[PDB]
Amino acid sequence: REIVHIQAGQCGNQIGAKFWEVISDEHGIDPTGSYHGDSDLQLERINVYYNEAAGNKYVPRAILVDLEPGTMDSVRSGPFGQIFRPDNFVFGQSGAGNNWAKGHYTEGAELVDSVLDVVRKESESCDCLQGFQLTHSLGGGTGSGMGTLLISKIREEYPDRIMNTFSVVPSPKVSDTVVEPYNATLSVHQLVENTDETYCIDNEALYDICFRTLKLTTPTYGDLNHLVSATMSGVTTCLRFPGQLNADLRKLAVNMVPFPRLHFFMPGFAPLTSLTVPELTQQMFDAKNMMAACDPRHGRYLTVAAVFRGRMSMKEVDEQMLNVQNKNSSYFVEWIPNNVKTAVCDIPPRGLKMSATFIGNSTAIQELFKRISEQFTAMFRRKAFLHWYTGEGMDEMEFTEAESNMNDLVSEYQQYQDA
Amino acid sequence: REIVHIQAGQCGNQIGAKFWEVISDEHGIDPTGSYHGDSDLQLERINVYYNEAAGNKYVPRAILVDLEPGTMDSVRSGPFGQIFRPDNFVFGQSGAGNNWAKGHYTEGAELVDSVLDVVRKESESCDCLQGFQLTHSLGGGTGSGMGTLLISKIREEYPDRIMNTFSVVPSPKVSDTVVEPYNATLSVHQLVENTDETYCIDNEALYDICFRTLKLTTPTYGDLNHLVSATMSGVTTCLRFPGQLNADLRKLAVNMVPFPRLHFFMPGFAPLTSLTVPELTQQMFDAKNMMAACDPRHGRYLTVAAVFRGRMSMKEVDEQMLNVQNKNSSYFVEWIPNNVKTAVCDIPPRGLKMSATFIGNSTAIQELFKRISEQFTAMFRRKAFLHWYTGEGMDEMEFTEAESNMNDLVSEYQQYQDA
Amino acid sequence: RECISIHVGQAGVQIGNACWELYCLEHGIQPDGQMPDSFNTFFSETGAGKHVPRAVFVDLEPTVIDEVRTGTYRQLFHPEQLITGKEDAANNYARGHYTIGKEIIDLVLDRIRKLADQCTGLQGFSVFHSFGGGTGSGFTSLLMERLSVDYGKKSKLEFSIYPAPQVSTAVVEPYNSILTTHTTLEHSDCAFMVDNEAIYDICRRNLDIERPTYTNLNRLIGQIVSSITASLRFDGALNVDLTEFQTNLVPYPRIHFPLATYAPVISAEKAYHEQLSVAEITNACFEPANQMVKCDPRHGKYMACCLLYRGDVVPKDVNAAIATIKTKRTIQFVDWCPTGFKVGINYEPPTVVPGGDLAKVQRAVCMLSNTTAIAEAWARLDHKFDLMYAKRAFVHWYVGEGMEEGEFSEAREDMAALEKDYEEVGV
Amino acid sequence: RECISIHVGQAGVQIGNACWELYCLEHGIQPDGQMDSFNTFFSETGAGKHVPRAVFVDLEPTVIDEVRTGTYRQLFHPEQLITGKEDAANNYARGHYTIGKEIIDLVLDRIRKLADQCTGLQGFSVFHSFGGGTGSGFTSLLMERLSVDYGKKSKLEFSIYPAPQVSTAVVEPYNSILTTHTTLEHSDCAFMVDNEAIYDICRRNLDIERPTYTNLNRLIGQIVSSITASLRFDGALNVDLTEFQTNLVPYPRIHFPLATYAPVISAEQLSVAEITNACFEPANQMVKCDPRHGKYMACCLLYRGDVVPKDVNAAIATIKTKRTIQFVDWCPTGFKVGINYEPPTVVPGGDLAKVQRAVCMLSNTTAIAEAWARLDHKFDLMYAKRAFVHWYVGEGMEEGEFSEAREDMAALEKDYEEVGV
Amino acid sequence: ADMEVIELNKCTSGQSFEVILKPPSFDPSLEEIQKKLEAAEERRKYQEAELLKHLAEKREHEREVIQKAIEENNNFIKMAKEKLAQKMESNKENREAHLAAMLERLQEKDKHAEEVRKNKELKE
Ligand SMILES: Nc1nc2c(ncn2[C@@H]2O[C@H](COP(=O)(O)OP(=O)(O)OP(=O)(O)O)[C@@H](O)[C@H]2O)c(=O)[nH]1
Ligand SMILES: Nc1nc2c(ncn2[C@@H]2O[C@H](COP(=O)(O)OP(=O)(O)OP(=O)(O)O)[C@@H](O)[C@H]2O)c(=O)[nH]1
Ligand SMILES: COc1cc2c(c(OC)c1OC)-c1ccc(OC)c(=O)cc1[C@@H](NC(=O)CS)CC2
Ligand SMILES: COc1cc2c(c(OC)c1OC)-c1ccc(OC)c(=O)cc1[C@@H](NC(=O)CS)CC2
Ligand SMILES: Nc1nc2c(ncn2[C@@H]2O[C@H](COP(=O)(O)OP(=O)(O)O)[C@@H](O)[C@H]2O)c(=O)[nH]1
Ligand SMILES: Nc1nc2c(ncn2[C@@H]2O[C@H](COP(=O)(O)OP(=O)(O)O)[C@@H](O)[C@H]2O)c(=O)[nH]1
Ligand SMILES: [Mg+2]
Ligand SMILES: [Mg+2]
Ligand SMILES: [Mg+2]
Repeated sequence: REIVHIQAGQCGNQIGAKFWEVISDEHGIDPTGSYHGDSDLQLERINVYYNEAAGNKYVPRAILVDLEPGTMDSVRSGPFGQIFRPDNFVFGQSGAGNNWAKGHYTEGAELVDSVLDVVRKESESCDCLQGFQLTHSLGGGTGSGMGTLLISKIREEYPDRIMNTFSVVPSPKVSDTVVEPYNATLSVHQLVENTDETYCIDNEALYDICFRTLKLTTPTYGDLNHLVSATMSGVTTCLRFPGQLNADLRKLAVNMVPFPRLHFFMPGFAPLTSLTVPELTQQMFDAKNMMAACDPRHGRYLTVAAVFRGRMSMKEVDEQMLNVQNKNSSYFVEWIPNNVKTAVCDIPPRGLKMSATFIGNSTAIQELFKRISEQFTAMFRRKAFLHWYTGEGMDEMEFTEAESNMNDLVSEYQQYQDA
Repeated sequence: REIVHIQAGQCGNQIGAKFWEVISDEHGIDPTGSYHGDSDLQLERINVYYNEAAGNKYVPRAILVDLEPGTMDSVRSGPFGQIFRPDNFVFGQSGAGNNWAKGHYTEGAELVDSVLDVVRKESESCDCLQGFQLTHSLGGGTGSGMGTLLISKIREEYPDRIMNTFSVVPSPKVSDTVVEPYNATLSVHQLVENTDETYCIDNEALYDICFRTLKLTTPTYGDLNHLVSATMSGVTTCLRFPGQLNADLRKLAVNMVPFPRLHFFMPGFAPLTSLTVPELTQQMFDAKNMMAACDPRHGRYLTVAAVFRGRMSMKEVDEQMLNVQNKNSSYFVEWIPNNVKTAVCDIPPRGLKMSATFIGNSTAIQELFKRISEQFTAMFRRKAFLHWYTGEGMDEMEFTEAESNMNDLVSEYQQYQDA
Repeated sequence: RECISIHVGQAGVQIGNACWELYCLEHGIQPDGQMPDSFNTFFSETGAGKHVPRAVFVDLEPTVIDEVRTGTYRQLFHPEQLITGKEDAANNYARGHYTIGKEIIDLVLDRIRKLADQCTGLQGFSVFHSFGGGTGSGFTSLLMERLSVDYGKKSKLEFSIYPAPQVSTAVVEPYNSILTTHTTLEHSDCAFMVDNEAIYDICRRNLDIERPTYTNLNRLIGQIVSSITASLRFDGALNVDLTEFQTNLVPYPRIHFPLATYAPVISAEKAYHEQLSVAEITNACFEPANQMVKCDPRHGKYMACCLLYRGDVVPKDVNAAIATIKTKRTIQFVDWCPTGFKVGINYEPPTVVPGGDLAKVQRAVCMLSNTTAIAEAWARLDHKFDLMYAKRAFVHWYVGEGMEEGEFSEAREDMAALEKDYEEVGV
Repeated sequence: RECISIHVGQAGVQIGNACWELYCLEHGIQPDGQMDSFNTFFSETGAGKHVPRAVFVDLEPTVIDEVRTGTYRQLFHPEQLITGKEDAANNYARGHYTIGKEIIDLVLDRIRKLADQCTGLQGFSVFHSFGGGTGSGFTSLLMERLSVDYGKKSKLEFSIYPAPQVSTAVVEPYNSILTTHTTLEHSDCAFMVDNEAIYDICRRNLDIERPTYTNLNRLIGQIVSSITASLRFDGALNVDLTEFQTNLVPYPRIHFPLATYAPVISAEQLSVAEITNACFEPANQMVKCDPRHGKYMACCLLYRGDVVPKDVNAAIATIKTKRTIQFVDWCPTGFKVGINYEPPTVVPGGDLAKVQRAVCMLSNTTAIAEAWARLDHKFDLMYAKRAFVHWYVGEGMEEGEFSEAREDMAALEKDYEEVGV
Repeated sequence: ADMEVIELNKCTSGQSFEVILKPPSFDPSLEEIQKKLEAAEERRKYQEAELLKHLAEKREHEREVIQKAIEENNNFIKMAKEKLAQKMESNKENREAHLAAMLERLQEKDKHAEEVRKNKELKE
């Protein structure tokens, strides 16, 4: 029915910025101006992602948050910099963090209200608010710590509506901080409690896709974001476009998450880099093509949701889609009936004549949580860099309490490879 | 001395309508107007079936009852539609039934009084009231259920006078409802108790006469009524015409029914469809020509009454009538002396130069009651469509109480094939 | 001296309707009223013109009586001697004797007493009624009971019509006959039975009518009756007194029913033929084919014979006819009883209806015999009754009006007895 | 006399959208407004217009909005189209409790606004989805309350049983079981329509590789038309509801008759004997299963068009000679035959052609319970792990109501099987 | 044959005479009783006074049926009108309680942050 979009912390801001300019050109929107493009559809549900202001203008329902100016002015003087509403930006000024604590307590709390009070304006402006979606990183802190806070404070003011996040889980390769595992674990715990669905974009997976399968040597933060950015458009398509489903985003939740513990989705895309259909499915169901460092093999799928794109015959899709869960019919939990649903839309993405994307609630995701909990208990062992948080006000046992909650999540996913 | 005629429920109304227009043209009566026809007799006992009003006009002593308009307006805009007295029609408006309960309790009782108090005005108008005759079906409900009620309420207000009915007993072929057996059994019981004579017009018999012996493929409700309608004129002739008998209708009762349990007559007609005398008798005494699905062979006759018609010599009649109960002298109970009486009248019916009709109190009628009790106990076994009645207020054991009474009726008729 | 006629119920009415007409013709009384004692026996000289009968007609429905107040003879009676009753007898003694009767009995009873009041020394009543048949059995029985209460001595002579299959009866008929003939028996002095089959029969062999009407039968019965009364209407020996009627025919209180045989019955058209000999008609009197109750006395016995002649006849012949009627015939008289033959001649010739089917005749005979073979009819009826009652055939209609199942037994019980008495009189 | 139609939720709405259009074409009512008998379903409003006796309800606009858009826009009143902003979410628990409560009073009152211009109403025909948000939830609640405001008045539901391919939702089986429980003691007779059976008929017959909703609905439209028809025309087959059901359901347990449509054949004359013959053919049913297995306890034949009983008879005779009669122990051999001379009109740009004569056959078999099994299994197997239950407990439902409902389906499946010889 | 007849009476238009043929050879109706008649009245009036007291009997079982009907319906409404209402009270109380337990835990891992930021005041 209508969604607001919070976007916070260097990674989040950059990630979402590409998202925005990517869907904007899908809908045919200028840096400010409105429509331009012989298509007609687009506008039906443009409502959903764009509160529209004075005259023509389209301005996205987006809130921009950070704890240091730079990253924001990167957007303003950038791609679709002019597009966002001016007093929708919320600067930080003070020290960033790159330490959870700072963002979820001290330098964080400081801002919260001034952001919360702007989401409050956007929301109450909405004719019928569907929920919020936020982009941020789990490592570092100006969005992994303020973010998990922002959401802890959205529920309470909005228990009602649902919480959606795209969270980049960090890795040992392509990382700026030794502490990431601390920041990661500390958030994972928070996400588990106050969100309905969370998409995992693993940076380990991400790097692997660029170099391990794309000849791209030094992977910028750039061609890497291009992956996430394309994936994110694929994942939302059905809520921003046709008249096939409609996607209550709550329907999406009620149908993808069998168990309360908000289960985390691993996404996957069809063609890539900066397509026969049988060729498209074979790829979209391949580990070598997941957005999270996992491998659905070492684990069953709870429920899967796939969404195609471009002029192609569903007759073939429904056929191939059955042919996957057959040549692989052991990897689809049999205690949940028609647990794999496919949606087709006919408006091609950027370049690409054909395209597909994939959403998967798979117990293999366990693998991901295990590997961050591996460098965590591997450092929190002989209390590592911990004194950086102790100092900002946190308690020693708030770490064990997080670690403990997290391992259960592994001990639950591993419980559902049952029968 | 003078009789009123109640006519209720789609079948009854249709059946009687043909009766009326059939006797009216016998007597020479216009849609409204009076006499027209070089005959003179007619008028003697025109009294009996016609209370006569303003100016010339003849208007039959008839009451019209139903629980749904349609069927009545079928008569008004029909054959002798204008003939009946306007506020003599008693509409129902509400749901019909085709379920006894509704007509003998709920939707029934609702009307009763408004009818009862119109029969009351016709009766008290009569110079010397002889009794009532009613036409209705035993299957279905707006006349089998209200009807059996109307009569239960006539005795009580008129113990005095006698109750006469022509009741169409239904069959498995040419039927609109699965429940008929329930409706039938439920009335049969009632008839047994509050009527002096009942003529059985079996529809199974009826259909058989049209197709089994008259090349008539699809038997309408039309050419089928034509049979009943002709039979009914034959049965009454002696009370509406000459000066041979006179027929107290009570004399007819006291003489045809040896045993209290109102014994049901099977009627039979001579020539048919829409004639030497020996040829006429041979036919009028044939199973293939009875109005009820029976076969006097599988049973003796208690008493028989036959009434001829047309210019023919009684010398021959009395001779042939003796010759039947001779070539068949075993089938006339010998414990009742001159138990077969014949009446001759000389005013020909419709078309027909010669005609005869037959009234028979025969223990073979047992066969008919047995076959409706067969589909009844065959359904009431594992309590069938019963909940349709339970619901309208009836008790479970009011069904067993009816079934029980009815089987006795068979066990009594079967008792009198004695010696 | 005087003499009241009572006609109850259809058959009763219509029979009298036809013999009151033969009466008029016999005494020459033009319908309306007068002629331009003797016959005072039966009429009361009312007004200073009219002649009017001493009769009462009763039926429980109008119809029949209504046709009397219509056809000529309309003027002949008083409006009050014609009582009528709206609601029918229904065809069962039980109604006529109890239910529907009670209501009209007080009005009849009183009117017949209104007639007996202008009669210096009344004689008795001649009552005409059907045997089976609604009010004929029922009301009659009740009338007679009460007539015996209000008129102690005065004799009661019934003229009953015994029913027969062909001249249409009613299934229940036999019950009704037995029923009435029971109550009614200890109250009558002498009764004349008339078998409808016998009369239907005479109309065939003689008048030659394929389909004999009531109006055809009644005319004939008229004649038999005329000949029976006659004696006490013209005055001239033999039965010139109701008492003398029983004294001559009934030897036993058991109301004995004499057997009547009419002389020459011959159709007009054959009219201008040859006058039948005095010897011949007597000879036709001892002939079963000419009786009034189908049966035969060549079988049983005679315990009182009577010859009633009418017309041109001298005793001298009546004698020689009797002589030869004994010689080659079945005399068979009974043990303890003379050889009766109280002969009566009534010079006044036998007049017959004008458009009638029988012709004028020079001389006619009557013969009233009390035989034991008349009980053959009491049998024929019992069997019918017995056989129906074996299953309570129609009994419930009677219990219905308020009769006891016991009265059915108790009545057949008498008929068992009578049939015994009859047979017991044999040698 | 009268007759209200209620369409709740997407499927409900769209189905009715298509059979209210076949209705108009049948009675010739130019969308705009005008052209008793036809009065059973319409109320002669204004001194021109003809308008339906219907109410459409959905918990999101979308669907209803297209109705107030495409022609037929004029056909209804603005009031009979109720819409609700917030979605049903796909879980009974929401439709029946949370989100429903808010719109029930406004619907309930408007349908009474319709029943007020009806001298002696008859009952309601209700169209709704089996699984599906408000189709299961709201419906159930409506029916509970309709029973409170309308004592006697019968309730005839037209349910859509869900099928894997014409896309369902993982939670569908929960929803179906759930509604069919509460809803059961309140309906008089219900007509189930298997989406697989209709998808199926559109393939073998119309020859469409990818059957649309708009393609399915058209066909369903026809089945429904033939069902009501009798009481719209009027003096013909199953007159005044009651005598309709009194004909099919022998037991209070709401019995769901099995519907079979006559000749379905694509545009671009079939013998009277032949279409009857096609009626006793599994491939042409409305609920995938087969009665050559179970038994029949009441058969009905509803013909339409050019037909004399003379044939209908000889078609029945031969339809029993070399066939699986299999009638049940204590019940005649039904065959309440009804002919409705008025020919079968079909939509103009439709996929089916005009046909000289068509049959309907409504049978109450025991084999229809084969569908109550196929659903239980799905439900039972998911519930074995509280699969999605927490979403329902979330809106405020008891885990017990899940037991208590399947508990009835265990019972029903028993009753069905218990009627066998 | 050989008869000899004696003659009793000779009138004006008559003559009676008996003729013996052969020597034969041998050797209170009660008035009161109208009470018999009016015993039948009081037995027929019984018969009918019966199939009447026995008929108005059926009558007040017709009242009973029309009655167990309307009262059959009532106890469907006023039993399943409060089967709904006291279940949509089970509902409000349940969710309101589910949503109140979801804030209870939330406003406390909130009022802990506040109370352990006031720990950074004594700490740093
Ligand atoms: N001989 C003769 N017999 C008759 C006549 N009318 C009727 N009967 C016979 O009388 C018997 C029936 O008696 P009804 O006089 O009809 O009986 P009812 O009750 O006195 O007369 P209703 O009150 O009119 O019924 C049958 O045995 C008939 O054959 C008649 O005119 N002449
Ligand atoms: N036959 C048919 N089935 C439909 C149609 N639309 C949806 N369905 C089916 O209906 C079920 C889902 O019901 P919905 O109408 O979507 O549920 P709803 O809550 O009533 O409607 P929403 O509020 O939009 O969720 C599934 O079985 C679908 O296959 C339709 O137009 N025709
Ligand atoms: C409606 O008019 C009828 C009325 C009656 C009779 C009848 O014949 C069947 C009628 O025709 C239908 C009738 C009946 C039957 C008898 O017993 C079988 C009988 O003896 C006698 C009769 C009729 N009476 C007679 O035949 C004596 S002549 C009178 C009752
Ligand atoms: C964001 O938009 C989406 C919204 C939804 C679904 C979905 O996945 C295909 C989406 O794309 C990511 C969806 C999901 C899941 C299901 O079970 C796995 C389902 O049955 C069904 C669905 C979608 N509905 C249908 O397929 C209805 S026929 C609706 C909810
Ligand atoms: N793919 C994606 N990941 C990023 C990007 N920038 C940082 N990351 C990852 O996210 C983690 C923290 O991001 P950062 O923005 O520096 O944290 P912040 O202080 O909360 O804004 C790092 O450890 C990186 O692994 C980005 O541009 N795109
Ligand atoms: N013969 C005759 N029988 C009929 C007629 N109409 C209906 N019936 C029979 O009567 C039964 C039901 O009677 P119906 O009039 O429809 O019920 P009602 O509502 O009580 O009047 C059916 O089973 C038919 O066989 C008719 O026109 N003539
Ligand atoms: Mg009917
Ligand atoms: Mg009589
Ligand atoms: Mg929904």
